[PDB]
Amino acid sequence: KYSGRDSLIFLVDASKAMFESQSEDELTPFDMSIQCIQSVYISKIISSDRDLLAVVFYGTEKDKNSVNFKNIYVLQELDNPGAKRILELDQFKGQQGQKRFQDMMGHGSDYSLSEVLWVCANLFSDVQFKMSHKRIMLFTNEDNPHGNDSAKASRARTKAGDLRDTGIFLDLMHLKKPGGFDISLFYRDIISIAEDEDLRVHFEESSKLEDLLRKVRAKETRKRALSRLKLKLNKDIVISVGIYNLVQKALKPPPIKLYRETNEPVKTKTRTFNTSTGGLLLPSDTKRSQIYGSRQIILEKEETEELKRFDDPGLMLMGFKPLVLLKKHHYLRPSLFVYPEESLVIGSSTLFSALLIKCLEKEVAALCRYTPRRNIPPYFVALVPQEEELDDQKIQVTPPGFQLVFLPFADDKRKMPFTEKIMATPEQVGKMKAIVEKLRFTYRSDSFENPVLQQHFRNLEALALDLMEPEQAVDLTLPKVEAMNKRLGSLVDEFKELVYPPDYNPEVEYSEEELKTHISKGTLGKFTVPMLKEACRAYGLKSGLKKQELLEALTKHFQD
Amino acid sequence: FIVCLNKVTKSFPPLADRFMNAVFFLLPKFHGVLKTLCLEVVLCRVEGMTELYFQLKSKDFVQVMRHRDDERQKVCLDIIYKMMPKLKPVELRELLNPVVEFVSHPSTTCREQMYNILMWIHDNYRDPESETDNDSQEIFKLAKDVLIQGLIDENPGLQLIIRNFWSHETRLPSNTLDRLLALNSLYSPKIEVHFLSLATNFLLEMTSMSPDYPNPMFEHLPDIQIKHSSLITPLQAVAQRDPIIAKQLFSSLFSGILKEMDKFKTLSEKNNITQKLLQDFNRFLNTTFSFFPPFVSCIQDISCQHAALLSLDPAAVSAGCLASLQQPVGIRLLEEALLRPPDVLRWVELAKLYRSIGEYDVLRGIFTSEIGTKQITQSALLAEARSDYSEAAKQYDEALNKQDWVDGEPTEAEKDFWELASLDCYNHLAEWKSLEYCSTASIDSENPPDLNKIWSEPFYQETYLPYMIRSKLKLLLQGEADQSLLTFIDKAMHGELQKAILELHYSQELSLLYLLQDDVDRAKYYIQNGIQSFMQNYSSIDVLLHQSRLTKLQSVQALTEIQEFISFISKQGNLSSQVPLKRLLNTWTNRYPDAKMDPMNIWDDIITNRCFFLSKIEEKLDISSLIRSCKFSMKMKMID
Repeated sequence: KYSGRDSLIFLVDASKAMFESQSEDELTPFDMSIQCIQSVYISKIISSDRDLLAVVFYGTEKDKNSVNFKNIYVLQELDNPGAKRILELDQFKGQQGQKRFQDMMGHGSDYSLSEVLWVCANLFSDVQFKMSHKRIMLFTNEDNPHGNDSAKASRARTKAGDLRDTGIFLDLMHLKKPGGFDISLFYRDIISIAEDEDLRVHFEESSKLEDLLRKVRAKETRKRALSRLKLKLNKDIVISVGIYNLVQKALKPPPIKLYRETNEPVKTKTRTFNTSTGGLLLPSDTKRSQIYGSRQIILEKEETEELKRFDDPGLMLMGFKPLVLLKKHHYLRPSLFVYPEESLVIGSSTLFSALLIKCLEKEVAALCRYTPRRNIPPYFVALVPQEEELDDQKIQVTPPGFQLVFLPFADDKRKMPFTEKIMATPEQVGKMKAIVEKLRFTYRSDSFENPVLQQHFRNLEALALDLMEPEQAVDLTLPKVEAMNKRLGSLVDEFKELVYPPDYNPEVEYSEEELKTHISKGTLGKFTVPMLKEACRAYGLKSGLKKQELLEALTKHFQD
Repeated sequence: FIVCLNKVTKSFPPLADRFMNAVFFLLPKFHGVLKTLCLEVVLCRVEGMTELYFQLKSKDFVQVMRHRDDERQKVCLDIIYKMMPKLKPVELRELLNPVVEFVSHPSTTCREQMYNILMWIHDNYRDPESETDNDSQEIFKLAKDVLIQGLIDENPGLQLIIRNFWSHETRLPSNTLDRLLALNSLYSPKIEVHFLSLATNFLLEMTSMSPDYPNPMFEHLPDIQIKHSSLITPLQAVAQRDPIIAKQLFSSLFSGILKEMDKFKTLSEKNNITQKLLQDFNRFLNTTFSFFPPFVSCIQDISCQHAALLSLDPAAVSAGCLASLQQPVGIRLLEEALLRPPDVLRWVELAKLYRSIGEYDVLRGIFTSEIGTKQITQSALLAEARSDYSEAAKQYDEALNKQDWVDGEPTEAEKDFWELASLDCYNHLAEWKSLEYCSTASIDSENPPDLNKIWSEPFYQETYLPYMIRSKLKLLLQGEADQSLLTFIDKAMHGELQKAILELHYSQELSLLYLLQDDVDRAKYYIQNGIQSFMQNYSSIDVLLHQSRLTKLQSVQALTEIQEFISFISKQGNLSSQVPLKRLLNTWTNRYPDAKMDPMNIWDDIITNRCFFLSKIEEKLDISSLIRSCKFSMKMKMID
């Protein structure tokens, strides 16, 4: 489960009608499919760069597969997506790309539709790793590949059923072409996802291919426990729970140092070097230290970690508090999640479920002392009972359990300056209400993307596929100032006149002698910090950052 | 899942039919005994399903066979046996390669399954001989080759089974003469050490169905005269023990059958039988690679005693006798053949045979009457007869280069003899520079590329290679910096066409070359190999073939001298101080290849090796005008 990696095999048609299309600005379906596969590759390499992807063109004149089969070509075998794999594919884009494919692969050469499915299963069966999921998209612009030969259709159906039984779920992303037919036909009993749809006969547009939301270039999928703690209701009765995190800040992967001449990673070696007398030092002759004024406090390494140990790792329950006492203002860390686990203590789930039921029945939240690791000071936590919420599609959006809420200490609360309470009046609060109602918004969690991360990922894509210019991300968090201004209307000016007063716009060179004379002159004035710093550095005296440091040191030493 | 499926289907074959696709899917995901369980599950249902070869090919079934695992390999052979009757010849040819690289395998159960599938593959691919497919006539040939190789394996039960299979009717005819004729078709040069014993075993096994097993006398304790079967069976039991009595038995049986055919046969058919036997013997002598002394001797012996087989290929006879060191029997065969144009070829081969065992007087005798018929050749040979190797070589080379002689245009054989005798005469003299150019000026133009040109038409290797390599070696130890073998030898250490030939005979030369450019660790190995090769050669030589054992024995002096030098240099204790050098010089000057008894090639070998050893010693450390004094004394003894 945890160590399994999802796997994907594309299946691009290369028929004659697959290439030739309507003569307009619309993309030929082959270019559309290649662009979509390239987009899927790009999305899946930045996000979860461990899955396996491979592309198997069928209908070609050439042939390359583990078992010799006519008109089936495996351009790439199952492996992690790579930049070279993307660049090996973009050469087929455009009319020149179409001609390159025709001269390098071919088209026509009527296929069987069964040996291709067998080949896909072969690569699926050739992997020495785990197989979390197995999927096969079938990019095709035709819906009735056969019909003049029922035997081939029956063989294809049998092979598809065998693949489904093995655990292979194929879903074709149908391509629309001029004409009037993309009918639900000899593909319906083959789609092993069997996605729910109206199954309307007279489709007249591209099928579920825009559903890719092409290039969702930000994701890092993972599920892990992150801790396994004991919840002590008392000294002797303890239960075992896991501490998951539902939302966590996303950061770009750290950079790697490289050797310029060879462009290969350079290993680093941090070690405390000699005391200007030669040799190396022990973790046993280097004690930690701190200085406060003229007093130096010398303290050993282990004693440094000894002074921040209070409790053994676990959640010590200390009582229940009403939910109405958990103010929204107080907040320090992202809220964690607790689920009952039964690996260290058997029977924790039953007590946990009873506690959850009777804790959200009385609208109370458990209060505990939280110590995640061995030597961390305790931190109080209010376990808010989060009841399971489910959609009509039987999809879990808020899984049941307890949610940590880090209550801040009094040290972590800052005090505001005194401000004078000035209240508004009617007849402009109403105007504000009208503006707000005119600016409705159904906020969703899947609304915005980190612009910095998006720009960095696009820059990396441009630097790995020489796109000749980075893709400019549409900054989704940028307000639509012109659209919202036009939607607002002139009532903003009515607001402005109503409250704002009419007059309210809202909108070296130094040496020995000059310093010797200046210390008696006593200014050291227009003398800037940048030039005091360079004087003290080039001369060799000890230097700091605050002005008074240099102003005292130079004055005391230069004369005395 | 797979464990439970195998356990269930162990007694219930009908199940797992619906799981065939699944089990094939998980087959390449395992590496341990679970793979064996998967193959067993596959084995349960092989008959009721089709398109099996495609699935196995997709799952690299060929590769998993070559992995060393008794149970897995046995199960693989079993499934192959089961699905083979439904195979196709194109696929069977691919499947045959991994199963034939299996005769050298332990666990005789695997070999038994192998030979079972091979008996099947031989019975159905025998064919009515109508031309159907190349693969149908190729897999049968490949299988038949492996089956004969199974006649010499261990586990005498398996060998008995194979012998019964081979001796059954429709394969080896029950008729005596037909069986004898067909036995030649079972040569398989992979096995010939036991070929004579197996042939006589097949010949004498048929006599047990013969209706003759009474007491072959009338009996008269003074006499225990006993039936036939008590004499034939011990005869076979002793024939299959050692090769000499087996060779005698096969030769006697062949002669008896050949003599007895004359009654129940006609002359027109007799000619066909004799021609077939001669062709089979020629194939025997040509395809043989590990020349067996008694087998070759037996073949040539039965050839010699029949007027129809006297036309055996002289080149094959010469090559076989030279390689197996059985010169006298081939000499007698050629002499008998010459007692009843393709005659100078016989004379050339006879000369080549005689030259190997010394007897140079007879060589010169036959190099006059038959080869020759000129006036320069007789004078040159007369000059060479006496110890005069200057006039002979001079006039040989004078007769070699000429646009004259419009009085008969000397034959090619005489010119080849001229060149060979000129090279030999140059070797007797100390003219290595003169020898090398004339030895190498027979394969290409000026500055010949002595590389793979000698390694072609092996007559080149037989004639020019030894003289050329000896001349270059002697020149290099003389002091001349003319390094040309070093690259030649170094790039000759690749493959068998340039290394096995260069190691079977030339090992002292290789040792000298290697200790020349100091890598003495390999030179030691080469000299031990040379000593072992000399021991084998001496062991093969007869006991009454004098002047040939003496020739081989005269090189032990040089062999031991080089070995002692290598031992002396290796130990640094003797390098220090001068008394080890004094003792070595005293020992060397005391033992000499006695004069008036050893030809000068041995003298030259000894003296050149000793001088080169002294020169090499005179690089790490009196010890002057003393080493040179020893050198001068050795050279003076040479002159005397």
